[PDB]
Amino acid sequence: TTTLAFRFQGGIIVAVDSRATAGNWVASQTVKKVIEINPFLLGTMAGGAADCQFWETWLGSQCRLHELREKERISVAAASKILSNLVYQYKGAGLSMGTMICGYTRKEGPTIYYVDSDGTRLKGDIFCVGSGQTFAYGVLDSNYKWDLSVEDALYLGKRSILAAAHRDAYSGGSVNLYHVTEDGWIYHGNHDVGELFWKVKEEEGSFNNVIG
Amino acid sequence: MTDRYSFSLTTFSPSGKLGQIDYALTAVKQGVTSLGIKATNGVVIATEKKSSSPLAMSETLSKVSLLTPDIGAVYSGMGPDYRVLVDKSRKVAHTSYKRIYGEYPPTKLLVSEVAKIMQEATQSGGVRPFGVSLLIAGHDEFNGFSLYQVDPSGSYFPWKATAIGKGSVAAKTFLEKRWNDELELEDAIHIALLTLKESVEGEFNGDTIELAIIGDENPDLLGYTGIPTDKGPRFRKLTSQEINDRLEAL
Amino acid sequence: MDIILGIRVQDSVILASSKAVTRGISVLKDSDDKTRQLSPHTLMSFAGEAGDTVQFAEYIQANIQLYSIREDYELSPQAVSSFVRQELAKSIRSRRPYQVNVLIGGYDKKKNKPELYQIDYLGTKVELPYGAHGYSGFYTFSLLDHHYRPDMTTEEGLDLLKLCVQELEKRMPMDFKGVIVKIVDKDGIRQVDDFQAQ
Amino acid sequence: FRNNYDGDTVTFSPTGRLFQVEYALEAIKQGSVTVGLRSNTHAVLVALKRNADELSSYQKKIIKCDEHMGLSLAGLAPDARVLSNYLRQQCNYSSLVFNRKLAVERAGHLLCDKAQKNTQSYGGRPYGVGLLIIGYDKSGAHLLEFQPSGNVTELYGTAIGARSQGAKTYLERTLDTFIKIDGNPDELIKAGVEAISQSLRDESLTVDNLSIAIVGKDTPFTIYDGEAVAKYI
Amino acid sequence: GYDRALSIFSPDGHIFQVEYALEAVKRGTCAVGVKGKNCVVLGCERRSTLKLQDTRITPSKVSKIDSHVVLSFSGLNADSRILIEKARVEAQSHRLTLEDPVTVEYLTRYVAGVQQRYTQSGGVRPFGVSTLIAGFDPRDDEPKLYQTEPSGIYSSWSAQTIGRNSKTVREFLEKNYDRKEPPATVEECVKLTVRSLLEVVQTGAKNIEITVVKPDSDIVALSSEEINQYVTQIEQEKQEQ
Amino acid sequence: GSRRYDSRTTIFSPEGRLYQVEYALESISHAGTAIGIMASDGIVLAAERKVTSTLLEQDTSTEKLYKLNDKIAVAVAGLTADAEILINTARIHAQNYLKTYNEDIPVEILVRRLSDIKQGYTQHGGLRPFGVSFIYAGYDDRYGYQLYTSNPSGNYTGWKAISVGANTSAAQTLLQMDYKDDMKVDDAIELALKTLSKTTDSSALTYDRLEFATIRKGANDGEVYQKIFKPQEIKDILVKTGIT
Amino acid sequence: DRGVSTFSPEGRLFQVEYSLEAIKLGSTAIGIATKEGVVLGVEKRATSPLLESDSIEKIVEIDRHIGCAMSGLTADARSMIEHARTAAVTHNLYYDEDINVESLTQSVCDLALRFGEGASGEERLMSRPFGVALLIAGHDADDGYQLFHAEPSGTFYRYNAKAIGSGSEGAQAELLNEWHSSLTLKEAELLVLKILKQVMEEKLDENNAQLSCITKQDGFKIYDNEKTAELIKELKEKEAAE
Amino acid sequence: GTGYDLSNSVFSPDGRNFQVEYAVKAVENGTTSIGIKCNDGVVFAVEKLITSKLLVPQKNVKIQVVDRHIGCVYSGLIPDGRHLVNRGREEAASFKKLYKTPIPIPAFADRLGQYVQAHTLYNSVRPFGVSTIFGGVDKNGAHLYMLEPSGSYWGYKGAATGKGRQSAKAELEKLVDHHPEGLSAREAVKQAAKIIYLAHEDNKEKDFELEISWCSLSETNGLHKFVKGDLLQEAIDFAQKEIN
Repeated sequence: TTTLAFRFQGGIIVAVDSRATAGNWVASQTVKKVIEINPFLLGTMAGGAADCQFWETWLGSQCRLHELREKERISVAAASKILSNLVYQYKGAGLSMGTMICGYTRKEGPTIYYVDSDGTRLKGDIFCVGSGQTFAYGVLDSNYKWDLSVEDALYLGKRSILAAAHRDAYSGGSVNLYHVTEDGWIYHGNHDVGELFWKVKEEEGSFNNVIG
Repeated sequence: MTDRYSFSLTTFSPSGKLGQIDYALTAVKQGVTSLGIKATNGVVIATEKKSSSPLAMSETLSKVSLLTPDIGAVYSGMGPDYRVLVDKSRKVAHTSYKRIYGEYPPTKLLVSEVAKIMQEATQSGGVRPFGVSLLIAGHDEFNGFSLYQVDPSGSYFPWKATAIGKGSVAAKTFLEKRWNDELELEDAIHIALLTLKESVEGEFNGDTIELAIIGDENPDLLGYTGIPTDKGPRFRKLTSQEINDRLEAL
Repeated sequence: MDIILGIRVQDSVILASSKAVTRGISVLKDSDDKTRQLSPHTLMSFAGEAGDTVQFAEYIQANIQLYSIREDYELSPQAVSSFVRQELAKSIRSRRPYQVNVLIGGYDKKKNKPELYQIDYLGTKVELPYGAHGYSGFYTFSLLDHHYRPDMTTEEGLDLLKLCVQELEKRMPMDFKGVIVKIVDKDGIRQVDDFQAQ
Repeated sequence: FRNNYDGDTVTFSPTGRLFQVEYALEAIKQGSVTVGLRSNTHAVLVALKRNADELSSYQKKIIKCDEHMGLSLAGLAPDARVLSNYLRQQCNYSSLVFNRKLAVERAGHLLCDKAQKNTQSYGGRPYGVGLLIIGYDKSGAHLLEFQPSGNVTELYGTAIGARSQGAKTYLERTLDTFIKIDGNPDELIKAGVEAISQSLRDESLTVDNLSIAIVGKDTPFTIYDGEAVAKYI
Repeated sequence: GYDRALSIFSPDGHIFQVEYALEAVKRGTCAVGVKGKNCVVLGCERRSTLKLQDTRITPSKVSKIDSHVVLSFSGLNADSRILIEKARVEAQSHRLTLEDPVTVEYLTRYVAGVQQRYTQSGGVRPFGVSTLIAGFDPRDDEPKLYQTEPSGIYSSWSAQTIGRNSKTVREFLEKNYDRKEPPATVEECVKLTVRSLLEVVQTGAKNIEITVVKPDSDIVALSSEEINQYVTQIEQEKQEQ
Repeated sequence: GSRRYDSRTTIFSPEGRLYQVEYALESISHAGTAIGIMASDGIVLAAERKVTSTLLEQDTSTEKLYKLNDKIAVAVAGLTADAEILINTARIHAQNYLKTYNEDIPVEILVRRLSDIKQGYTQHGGLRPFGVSFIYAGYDDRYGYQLYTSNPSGNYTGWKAISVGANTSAAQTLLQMDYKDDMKVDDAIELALKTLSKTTDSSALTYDRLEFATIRKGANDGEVYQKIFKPQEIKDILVKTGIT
Repeated sequence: DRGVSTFSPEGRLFQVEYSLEAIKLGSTAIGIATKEGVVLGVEKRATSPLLESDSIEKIVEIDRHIGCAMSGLTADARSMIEHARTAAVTHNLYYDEDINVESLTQSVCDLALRFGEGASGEERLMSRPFGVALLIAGHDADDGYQLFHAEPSGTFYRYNAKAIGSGSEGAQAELLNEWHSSLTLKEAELLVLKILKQVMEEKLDENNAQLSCITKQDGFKIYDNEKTAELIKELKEKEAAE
Repeated sequence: GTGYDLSNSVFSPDGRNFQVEYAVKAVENGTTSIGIKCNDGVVFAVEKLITSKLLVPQKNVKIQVVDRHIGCVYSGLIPDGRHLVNRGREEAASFKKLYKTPIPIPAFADRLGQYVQAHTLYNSVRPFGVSTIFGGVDKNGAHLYMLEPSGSYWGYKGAATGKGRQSAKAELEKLVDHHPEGLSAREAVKQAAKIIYLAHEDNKEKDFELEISWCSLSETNGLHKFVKGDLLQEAIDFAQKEIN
């Protein structure tokens, strides 16, 4: 799995791959690794399929209760801490999850939180999580600018996951894009690597190694 | 089932009295007289063995009990209550002291433990206060000889000499007259025997009277030899014979 | 491990703590503040096991703040440190112990003297002129054993750290991405935003 | 008298009565009427649903416990929910553990025993509801009458609720007749509606006012309400 | 073990224990709170059944739940502590999980819930206390003032009072407080507060304590003098007529 | 059931008062009077022993003045046994504090804790409250010399001079009459004895009927000292102040 | 004394009946269901001009498709709302769907009789019944718009229109005549505003009364003061019209 | 004073426990049931009042079996009787599980006895409203028992309780005198049917249904079984005949 999320001028970009494995067996090429916590909160998933899906879906339920109780939208910080604190209660039991809680509140503005099953919770502008994180980092790190266009940022994100899907045997399938602005997240499609690779190769001239 | 009595049975009345403690004290007042006199080298506690039938064997019923080898007790009031209180007192002397410090508790602390047990029966849910007043006499290295009284409320006080029960008022007065801070143990035993005679209606001898002392160490009552530091218990109950001998010099 | 250093000079306690947060093969963050302010004049740095680290720090923070509001008073550095030691000492014999090491630097307004306490996850506490947790101590204790003086000014103290940090950047295998330095004195806690080149 | 011995269910009166239980039974009588009767192939429940206002619904009185069992209530609705839920579990347990459908006779025993406990211990209160249980098990059609006292009886037919006495006499009369309505559900139902109406007085059983349930040989316990009972009014 | 139902309904639909809990508040010393345009002030009176106390150590009537929120009360003192402590603990717990201090309405809703719960739990009697909770939500400047009572009910007031003779002082405030133009100053807000207390305290410079709460954890209590000064200027407003 | 025999020790009266607390106080009012006076250089605790006899061993006795800490002591008014229960838990709380913060417990914290325990028997559990009122006399480096008082309700307050037990009204007026902020321990020692001397329900105020204690900071040292006067010492200070 | 879960000679539960008395003393609450949504209105009833009326929350959101109004000892409703909210959210986590309005109501009523000092049936730890009645209004795919009346007796009825609180018997009579199967949402709003005005001791304005509805399209919404104010104006006008 | 009869475990001034006595009233108000001990077994029989033609005949059974060799019948509050049997069944299962051998009658009697006596020890429970007749065949013979709400019980030659306990006992006594050698299982079944028919006069208003069951070493192999069909009718007639 490869997932990234980064803050820039136009908000936040969130991109993930969609492969699932059990050893060398590719169990799925069509899995959703991004849960829309709500109109303004996104959660990325990496690690154990069940652990992520279950606990993040549960996270969503917790955020909804916060809003009914406080008549206010949960903060990215508070939402991420719910998951972090839950996951910490289970520390040592074997939960396996590398997650990213991304949202936009009037109070915090664009915000990203890294939360993993070790109990680590970190706030930052750029994060890549998963077996293919290093591959994404290589592409994302060398082309990042706070001043990218909502168009360019989206592309770098998309391109970064592509890179990872290519080199990491445990990442692949398709790329799912998201753009976060105060009016919420904006889905930006599902790009199958099967076609995205060749398109990017031709139009960009990269992946010069592979023969086409 | 299940004790659903989790509320107090002793509460404050508009006047500020705690009825059950008062009533417990009344039960004590009806009890056979008992007393204690502190001498310069010992303490004496005594009482009447009010046998409830000439067919009963009064020996099989000790009103005077050893708590630790240097501490004894006697009472006035409800006998059964006293009995279980002695069982508890003997045990707390171990659980809360011997097992921690490896030595028996000093008289004041054990008294304090007993008092605590009684105080609780004054506030815990579903119980009535103990219907007894105790007189505990003992000795410990750093406090010497002492004599205490513990009432149903859980309050206790140290005495030079005192009496409880039936004719306590009369006996207390008789003691105030004969007591002084120079009495030897034998003198106190004598004064004790005299005070008790005024409270006894019928037969007055070593079979109708129960008396014990906290005095010198009885190496003969230790049960073993070979350890210099272990000299024997200071608590000794007088035998029927030992009493009679002192009665002829009454 | 992470770099956790502390040095008590004349009128203050300086705490230097590495900024890196590395997990496996990647350095996830390079601006991490491994410190929590327990009270206006008491600062605590920490390093250790991934989750236990912050969870513990914030837990202690919460309790001290609660004490402060209940009593409308600030516990002395010595008192706060004793509380932390006992917490860790309970922890070591529990189901899952907090694997956290800490340095507590505070200015005792009543004694008007800075204090530095070093406490490891076993609940081992010791008061020192200077302390460190982890592998750092191996190269910084002899350094300070050499260049340290009780009457040093806060400025001489910062120079001293810089010297420690340089030794750590030359011989340590890991890239801890610099440190964040904070000063604790009679006027509270302030951060030296300019250490990246002081 | 009575006032000193009706403080709680754990107190016997000088004559051997348990007033708290009797007052519970009283909540039943104040409850809307319902009727039960069976042939040898089916068992039917006919119940008169009561409504608060003309702007309110007519509170359901029949609850299904399992594919082969069900009951009708008269008294405290909540208590019937509790008891029926308990019966749903007992049925459920029987199937899951023994792959056996619960005998209507056993269901009664379980209900009696559950009710009895709330009449011998301090702090509790008797259930304030009557239950009529029908079902088809390995021994045919069955009908049970459950009283909060803990007493459960098997009958050919019966009724509980206000004026229930009407329907009861009627069935005690019609007995030989309906008991033979085998192989014909519509006839047993009609015979039930006729028994229930023998307890009317206020109004007449309308469409959203009548409620019927049936079970038998080749009929899984099913509830009929509204339009579905129109053809019986 | 003990779970007797002490707070129960009576034939007319009242919970006498909760009702009697209010009588405990009626007996407590008066307390008031008026919100200005940029602050909230809390006034409380001091008994005089016995005077020879040590004001330094004697527990004050206004307590800080957190650095931006205060709570005053009328009723049983012993009971107030229990509520104050729980409030303070919840304040910290909230900072620990939400990473943001509590809002005044939140802290109020919490105290009220504890009180409500004690009205329908076995083995316990209701809190013979009513509170006034005031402060400023984090990063907000609009003043907040709320009130709670034994029943567990709570709400916000522009100004309010509880305790003995609170009837009297409420009247004063009702015909002396304009929602149109709330005491636009800390000074004139404190004044309106002492005036209302003088309606019942009957000359008591040492029988009136006041605390002023401004935005961003700015809380301070006035000293005898400072207050005594407001009393002085007030008595003149009267005589000058 | 049992409900029939439950006194309901924790309910409100229609006036919003706590029956048991009110009745416990009534009980306290018949207890030997205890007085506490705070001076610039120390605190004085004096109490009158209720009931005594020629045979009562006064040397080994204590029924009113107890040491909680090395810097805190209390004077008792009420059920001695109830007091001991509370005194012991108070002593433990002081030590937990010390073991935790390696600092002696600040006076108010110890007083508040003890008061909270009492408050508890007031709101839940169905048990009778403790028939006890305490005068706390302690010293700490944050408020120096302090004097507190707590009763069955669980309420506590601070004082310059105060009394508990019998004839408090009389004693308070006498105290509120001759107390002066700049007093001195020796002055307080005298004020205390005089007050008791005028409120006693007994013939004369002899030493055998008293317990005395002072918490001073012996100038020749720098630390705080608690002194629980011995029979002879009380007999002396009794002659000196002119009560012989 | 006498058990909290004791039966009266007439077959009634003393505590539940006395409970109902308390609710009669509560502020009026009215609900009207129409094929266009359900309307819920309540009487604020502040007890002093200094009380900031909008801090009076007697109409609350259970979920986006379920709202609720209360009457009586309103503090008793907090734990009920919490239970209801949790129940709704929990159902959605387990089944990935909205909870039915009837189901949610049945769940809340399940708490109702859980009171006593040791009732042999489970662990009903609650010293007394709730002293508040609720009107739960919502919408679900199976039975469209619904309005329920949940009482401390544990029973809950479904109503086309219902009024609870001080002016209930009066207001209910009104609703009897005015309600018909084809009312529009607007008609219901005005109708609720009208009946509140008759029973309220105070002259109904947009400050001592509050409206709200629940529609399949936008779910549960609480009308802000301005929105209601105009509806109040529109009502005075249509009344003076004849 | 009075009120000694409102709480279950309270001793009245004359040493009685009125609640248990009131429980007895509930028993006497119930149907009549009996037990006849024969030369190698025991017979149980009871009266089943027919409230209406609606009661499905032969269905609402009353006699209850415990384990495989014990029979139990009772008069009074039926639900209480079931409760007591449920207990006896556990009591028996427990015994068999540990000792292997099915529970001896005497042993079983005390199990029921102690459990019933237990319900006269606290005021948080009500005494059982039933008198129970039970018995069976064990390692050494047949045993018949009757247990009162007091928990009291004894071994019986014949026993009866309920509405017509007097007619029954009268009849039983005759049998005891006229058969010192011992009745037989076959004989006892008939004799039983008659005694119920006779004892039914004290309730001659309502029609009834007969129910018999027995446990005979020779007739049932020592296992409890219900008398049905021919053997039942044959006994029903033997009664219907001697009732005229």
